[PDB]
Amino acid sequence: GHHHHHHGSTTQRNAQIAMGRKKFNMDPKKGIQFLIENDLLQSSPEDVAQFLYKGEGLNKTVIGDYLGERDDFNIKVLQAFVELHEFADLNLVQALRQFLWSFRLPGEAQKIDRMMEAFASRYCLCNPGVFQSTDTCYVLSFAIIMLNTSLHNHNVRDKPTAERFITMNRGINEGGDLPEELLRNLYESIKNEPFKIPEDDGNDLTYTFFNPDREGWLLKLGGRVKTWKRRWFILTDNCLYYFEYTTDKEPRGIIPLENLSIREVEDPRKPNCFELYNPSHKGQVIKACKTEADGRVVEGNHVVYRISAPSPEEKEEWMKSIKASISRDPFYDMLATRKRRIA
Ligand SMILES: O=P(O)(O)O[C@H]1[C@H](O)[C@@H](OP(=O)(O)O)[C@H](OP(=O)(O)O)[C@@H](OP(=O)(O)O)[C@H]1O
Repeated sequence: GHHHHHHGSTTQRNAQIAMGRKKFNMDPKKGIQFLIENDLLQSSPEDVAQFLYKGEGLNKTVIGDYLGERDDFNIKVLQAFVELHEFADLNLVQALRQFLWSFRLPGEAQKIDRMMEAFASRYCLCNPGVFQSTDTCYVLSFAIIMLNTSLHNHNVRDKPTAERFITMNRGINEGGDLPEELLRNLYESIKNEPFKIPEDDGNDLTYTFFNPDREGWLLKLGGRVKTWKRRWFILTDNCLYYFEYTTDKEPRGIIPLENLSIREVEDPRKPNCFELYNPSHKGQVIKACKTEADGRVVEGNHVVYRISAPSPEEKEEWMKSIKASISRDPFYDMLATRKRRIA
């Protein structure tokens, strides 16, 4: 007696949906074009952003690849993508948890930078007055990511305390300090729960963001006067600093590593030696500054800096660290630059 509906066949539409997804996961530009041509997606940056944000059956690494691109359209998609995230009334860790669920960070430094700039800008708009600049937010985001790696990756031996995390971030708020309890809250959140990463392979940027800076006591040979001195070395931002005491703010000397190279060397008396030298200008004095006993700062007089380590293992470690510093890392450098514009 009762009438019944006419139900339409859904075979072809579901097939197109599935086809579009399959295509996207192999090539995001081509999948998006297929869906648009098949009237399953609208062509605006906002519409593409909603599609990626929902991400139904979409590979999150592929989403990140597409959003990071320099194309005018992709830049617009990215901004609309970040706008679909609500960061209001969330702290920076909580906002990062949310954002990092939606895609997987690409490998290329310029792509990461575009995405994290877009995130930081959005966070600051959602939470005005928390950070004095977008730069502050961006840098702290990477401090949080590095903390996640330090705490949760077993390859990092020395786990930072809350107090280390707080002091590491001194000056980040455009020259001033962020609230102690805010930094503590961020630290505690990460300590309690690592970033949960979708489709995690165990090699995500958030788990492998290591700190390459180093410190330690070594014995160094003098310039004009050939005496060996025990000095506290710090390697950071492609420069080798050395100090009389670990507690000094004023270094005994500063050796920019730009244009230098390092080689293992035999010494008649000291074991485990290496040398900094300028490979392009043989015999040339290395640009450096140091302090004299009278308190003057003067140019260094070294053609080479010969340095003795207490073990072959430590020599190897320092050489590796110094070589890595010289070859540089584009993203480390980009962070360095933002930190300089903060200060
Ligand atoms: O301490 P004495 O025996 O007087 O000898 C000093 C030290 O070796 C200095 O090392 P440090 O600065 O670590 O104390 C060195 O400066 P460098 O740091 O430039 O190697 C001086 O080189 P010259 O200034 O080039 O002579 C050298 O005269």
